[PDB]
Amino acid sequence: MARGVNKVILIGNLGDDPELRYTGSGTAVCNMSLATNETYTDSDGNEVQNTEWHDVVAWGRLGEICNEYLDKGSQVYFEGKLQTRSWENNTRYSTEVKAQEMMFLD
Amino acid sequence: GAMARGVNKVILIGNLGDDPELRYTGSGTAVCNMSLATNETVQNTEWHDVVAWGRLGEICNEYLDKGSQVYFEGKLQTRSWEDRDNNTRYSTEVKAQEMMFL
Amino acid sequence: MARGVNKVILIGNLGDDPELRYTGSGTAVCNMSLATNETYTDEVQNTEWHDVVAWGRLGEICNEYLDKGSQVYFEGKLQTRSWEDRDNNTRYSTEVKAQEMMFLD
Amino acid sequence: NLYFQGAMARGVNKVILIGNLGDDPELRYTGSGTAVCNMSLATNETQNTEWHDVVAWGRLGEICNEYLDKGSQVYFEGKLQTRSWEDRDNNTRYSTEVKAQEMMFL
Amino acid sequence: AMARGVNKVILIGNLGDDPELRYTGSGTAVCNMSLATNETNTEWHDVVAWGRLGEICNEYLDKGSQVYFEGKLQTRSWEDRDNNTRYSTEVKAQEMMFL
Amino acid sequence: MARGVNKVILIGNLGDDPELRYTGSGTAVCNMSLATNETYTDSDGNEVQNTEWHDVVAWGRLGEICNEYLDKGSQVYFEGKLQTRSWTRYSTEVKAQEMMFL
Amino acid sequence: MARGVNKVILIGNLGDDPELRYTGSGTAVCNMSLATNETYTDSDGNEVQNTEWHDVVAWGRLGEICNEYLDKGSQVYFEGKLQTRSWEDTRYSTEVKAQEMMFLD
Amino acid sequence: AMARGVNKVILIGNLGDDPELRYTGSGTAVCNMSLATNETNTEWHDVVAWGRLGEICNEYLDKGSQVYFEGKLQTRSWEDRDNNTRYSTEVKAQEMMFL
DNA sequence: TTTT
DNA sequence: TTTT
DNA sequence: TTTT
DNA sequence: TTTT
DNA sequence: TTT
DNA sequence: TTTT
Repeated sequence: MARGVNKVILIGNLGDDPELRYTGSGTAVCNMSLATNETYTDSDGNEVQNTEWHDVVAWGRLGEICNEYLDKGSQVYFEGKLQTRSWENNTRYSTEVKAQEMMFLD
Repeated sequence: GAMARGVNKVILIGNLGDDPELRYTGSGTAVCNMSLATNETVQNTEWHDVVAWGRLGEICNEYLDKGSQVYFEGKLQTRSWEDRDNNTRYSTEVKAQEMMFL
Repeated sequence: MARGVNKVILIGNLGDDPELRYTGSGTAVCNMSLATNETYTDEVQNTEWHDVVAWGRLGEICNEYLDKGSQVYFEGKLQTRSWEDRDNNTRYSTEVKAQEMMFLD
Repeated sequence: NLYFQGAMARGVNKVILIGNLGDDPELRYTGSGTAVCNMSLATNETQNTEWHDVVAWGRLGEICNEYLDKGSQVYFEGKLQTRSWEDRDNNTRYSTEVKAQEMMFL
Repeated sequence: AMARGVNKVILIGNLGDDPELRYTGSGTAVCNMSLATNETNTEWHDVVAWGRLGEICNEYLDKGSQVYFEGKLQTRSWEDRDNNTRYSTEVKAQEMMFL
Repeated sequence: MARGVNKVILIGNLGDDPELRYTGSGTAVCNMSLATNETYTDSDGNEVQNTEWHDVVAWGRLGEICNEYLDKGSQVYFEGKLQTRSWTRYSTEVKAQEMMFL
Repeated sequence: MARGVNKVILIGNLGDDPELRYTGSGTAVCNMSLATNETYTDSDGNEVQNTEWHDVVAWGRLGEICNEYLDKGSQVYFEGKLQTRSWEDTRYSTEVKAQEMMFLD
Repeated sequence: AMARGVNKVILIGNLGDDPELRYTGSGTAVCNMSLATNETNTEWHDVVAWGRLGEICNEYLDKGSQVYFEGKLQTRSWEDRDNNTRYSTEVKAQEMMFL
C-alpha cells in the first residue's frame, strides 16, 4: 500500500548517447538527456513546436539496459519518479526523473 | 494536428508543506505556487514545486492549506536563470492542469 | 525493460465492501467495484464502474482497510479474464488488476 | 466574474497504452457524418498478450485510420468505458472499451 | 420488479446500405445499420444490434431491405479536437423482423 | 396508408423545468430534457440504475400545455417520432405527438 | 394532454380477404382477421409455434384502402386502440380499431 | 432470434376495482385487473398478471390507481349453455409501472 | 453499488 | 439535470 | 489478431 | 543536444 | 516545510 | 383463417 503517488510518464528522443558511471558500491548509473516535443497550433495558424529537456537517470540493470540499447536520437518511453538531488564551488540542486520502466520505441 | 508529438505527464498525490501562495500578473491572471510533499515507505519524502495558473490557481489557494492531501496532474517545465557568478542555473516545476482536493 | 505499456489510473469510490476469496493454492484475491465520477457542464455527473482485483498481500490490505464509499486511488493494468455461466458459454470480463493502492480518507 | 462550475476534478479515469494493432482500423460514420474508428490493440509482456478495444471519434478516429495499419506501433491515452447490452437469454452483458483522447503514431 | 421507466423505439423502414459487422476483443458481434423511415421527407436512424441479433441482421439484411426494429434510444458522448462535449444517438435494437 | 413507422414511447422524469419559446408567427416551441430510468439486478446482487437522457420537443398547444403542467421532476408519458435537426452540428430529438402528465 | 394511453402494435398476416361494409351514414367499415405468429423453443427442444387472431376494423378512407390493397395472406402492420363493442343476441367482441396501417408485402 | 410477428399492447389508465389475486394448486399467483382508459368515452380492459408481477400488482395497486402496462393481446374461448363458442380477450401483462 |  |  |  |  |  |  502506497503513501503517495510520484509518477512521471515521458515519450521523447534522446539528445545524446547515454552516459554510464558506477557508484562507490559498483552499481551502474545511466544518465540520459531526453527531449519531449509538444506542438500545437496557435490562434494565428502557426505550428509552434515546444521542446522540454529532462534529465533521466536509470540505476542497476535497467541503466545497463539503457546504456546498451539506446543512442542519441532514440525514441523512448519512460515511467519514473521525480527527485531533486544535490551536488557541488558550492551546493546546487537538480530535478531528475528516476526511471522505473523503459521501453525502446526505435 | 491532432496527433501528439511527445508525452510529458506528471501525476502527484501528497500533502502541502505550507499554505499556497497566490499572486497576480499586471493583467490580473492568478498564479498559485505550492510545495507538495510525496511520501514513500525506509521513510523518505520528496518535495515538488507545483504552479497553477488561472482559475485553477484561485481554487487551489482557496481550498488548500498546509497539510492538505491533494492530487495533481501536470507537466514538467524547467526555467533557466543566470546567477551573480554568471552561471546558467535551472529550476524545475510541475505546471498543474488538473486538481482534486481529496 | 518493457515490451508494452498497459497502465490504468483510477481515483474513485468503492461501490460496496470488498470481497476476499482464495485461489486453490491459497493466494488471496480481493474483488472490488469502484466508481469514478466525472463532472462537466452543458451539471452532468456520469459515473463509470470498474471491477478492480487485488492479489496476495495487497488484496488483504484492501479487504481490511477499504469499505463501501471509501475514496481510493488505484494504479493497475487492463486484463480480460474468461469465466463460465449456467451452461458452458464462456463469458468475458475486463477488470483492472491493481499494482498500487492508496486509501484517501 | 461568475462561472458555471468549479475547476476541480471529481475523479480520475486514465488509461495509457503502448502496443501494436491486431488489424487495420475500422472506420465508419454515423448518419450525421461523425467518424468512429474501432481498433484492436495488443500489449505484450514477459510471452503474454492483452487485447484492448480502442475507439476514437471525430478527426482523431479519421487520423487513426489514415496513419495506422495492422501491426502499427501506437500510443493511446484515454478513459475506460463499459457499455451494456442484452443477449437472447435476457441476461445483461458488458463490454469494456478504451475511448481514445490522444494518439501518437510510433 | 416493476419497471421504473419506459424507453421504446418502433421502426419500420429500409436499410441505407449493407450492414457492417465487427467483433469486440471477447468475441461479441456488433452490427451497425443505417435505417431510413419515410413519411407521407425521410429520417435516418443509426441502428446497432449486439450478439446473435447482430449476426442475424448481418446475415439476413442487405442494402434496401425492409426491416422492423424494436429497441431503445441511447446517446454516447465524446470530445472533439476543440474539447467540446459532443453527442451521438443510436437505436440499440432488441427485436428485428425481416419483411 | 403509412409509408414507414417512426415511433418513440417514453415514460420518465424531466431533468429541468420546460423551456418555452415562440416562433416568429407566435407558435410555441417547448424544449424538455427527460430522464428515462431503467433498473436491473446484476449477478452480485447490486440493483443497477442506468439513466438515458432525451431531448423532447413539443409544438403549438401541446408545447404550451407542457410548459404549463410540467416541472423539473414531473413524471410524464411521451409519444413521438425521432428527428435529427441541424444547428454545423446535429442533435437527435423526440418530437412529441402525445403527452400525458402522471 | 391525452388522459389515457390505449395502443396496440400488430404485425401479422390476414386470414382471409378484407370485408367492407357501409353504415347508414355512408362511412366505410372494413373488417379484417389478422394472425400474429409467435415462435419459441421450449425447454424440451421443441420449436413451439403459436398464433393469436385479432379482429381488426378500419373506418373511413383507411378502411377503403385496406379493402383495396390487402388480400388473404397479406402481411401488414397495424397501429390502433382496443375497443369492446356490444351487440345483441347481448354479446361483446373486443377489436383493434386501426389508426395507422402499412402494407408490408 | 428473429421475431415472426408483433403483438404489443401499451396501456395507461385507472383500475376499476381492487386487483383480484388468487393462486393455482401449485401456488402460482394470477392477478386479474380491470383497467379503464379514458378519451375526452372510457374503454375497459381485463389485464392479467402472473407470478411476482401479479403479486406486486396486488400489493401496490388499489381501486383507483393509475398504472402503466405493457403486454400482449390474447383471446380465450369458452362454450355457453346454448353451445355457442364465446370469446374473451384479455391483456397479459409483461411489464408494469405504478404511477 | 459510490461520491459530492 | 430527474426519479425510487 | 499484433509484436520481439 | 533530440525529433517532425 | 507535509504526512 | 394466416404465415415459415
